[PDB]
Amino acid sequence: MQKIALCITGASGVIYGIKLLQVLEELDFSVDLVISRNAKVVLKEEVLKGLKNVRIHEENDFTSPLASGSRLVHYRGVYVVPCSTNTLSCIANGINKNLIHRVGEVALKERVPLVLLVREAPYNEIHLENMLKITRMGGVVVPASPAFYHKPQSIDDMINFVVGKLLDVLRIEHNL
Amino acid sequence: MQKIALCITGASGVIYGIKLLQVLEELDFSVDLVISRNAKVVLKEEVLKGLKNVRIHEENDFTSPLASGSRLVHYRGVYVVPCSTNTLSCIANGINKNLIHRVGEVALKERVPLVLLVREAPYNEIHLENMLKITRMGGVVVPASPAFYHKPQSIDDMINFVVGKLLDVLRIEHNL
Repeated sequence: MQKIALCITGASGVIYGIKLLQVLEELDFSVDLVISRNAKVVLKEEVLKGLKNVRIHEENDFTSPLASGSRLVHYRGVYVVPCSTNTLSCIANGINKNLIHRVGEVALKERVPLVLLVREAPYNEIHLENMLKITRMGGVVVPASPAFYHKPQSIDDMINFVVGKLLDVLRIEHNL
Repeated sequence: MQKIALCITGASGVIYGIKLLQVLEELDFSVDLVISRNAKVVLKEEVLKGLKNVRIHEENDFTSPLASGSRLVHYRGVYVVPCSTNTLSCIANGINKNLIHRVGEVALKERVPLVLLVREAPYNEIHLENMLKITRMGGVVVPASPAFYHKPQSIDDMINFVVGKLLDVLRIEHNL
């Protein structure tokens, strides 16, 4: 089973990251998870898990294997779901305030697939240019914009849509 | 009561445009509506209205008052909800295949507020640059990315969120 890196930042829509995490486990992926403090509060205002093969890394722990290119090059990809506008900026500018930012920088320099789920509205020029820079650098930017193709009925149907889009980015087969 | 221009293009999420239309009427706005053929099919695969003060214009009718700057300068703003990637491109490049594109060009040259609701995923560089050009030109780009701040329960709660964001762009008071 391959390795996947998943970072969850403090932005509205932390649920997308939870759902993505659950699916990766179900599909038998060894997940290395990074959860920001900002993300912890959000999932509440918006822990005990029976999930398998998940290794958690402290958002402040730069000794983490994920912070080493030599280690990261063996992963199938890196997800930052959801990716706050702040994290988007930090990665686009190479400013590293936490492990998550570092992992983005490592993915970029090691050319490891990097996927971001942005959830903001409206967009200002900075948001657009940061996403453009990520994109031009090989990264993939996915806005949390569910569609109505499949005639969704619940919020759950829209979450799965976005999660399915994220998995398709890395060609991971699924049934959502 | 002021005038509002609303264009609905063929893109997944035509529902956002329907909801926005209903709210504008309820808030007592004289709405000039343009509906693409592409949009008609979509709302089905995804007419008889008891709505008041709505004047409909043919997507191909360039004689429409909306195609005249002298007329458009008196509107509070122009909505293109939802705005397909094609329409986004046409307006950003000044290519006019239909009335809707023309109205975007008129709004831009007459500096009439222009608001677009984009629904696409993932974004490629073209999508980003088109949105950036619209933005730099004074237009406002709103991605159809509902948030979970208000703890939504139904798809309806997410539609209202996005619709509320669109109204806030033009400072129109509402209770959604």
